[PDB]
Amino acid sequence: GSSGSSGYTCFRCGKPGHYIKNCPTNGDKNFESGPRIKKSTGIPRSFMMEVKDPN
Ligand SMILES: [Zn+2]
Repeated sequence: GSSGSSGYTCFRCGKPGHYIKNCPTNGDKNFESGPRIKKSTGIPRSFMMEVKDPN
């Protein structure tokens, strides 16, 4: 879980607006997973990298 961009997000399905306790998927057998089917393209860190070098 990340802390900053957004206060918090449903740790159940991974969708904002509601909490794991108020998550809809709860009352469902077949639901989607995470944000999308795609997890990553092929990079370690694109933005997560905040490292800076003056030289
Ligand atoms: Zn949810």
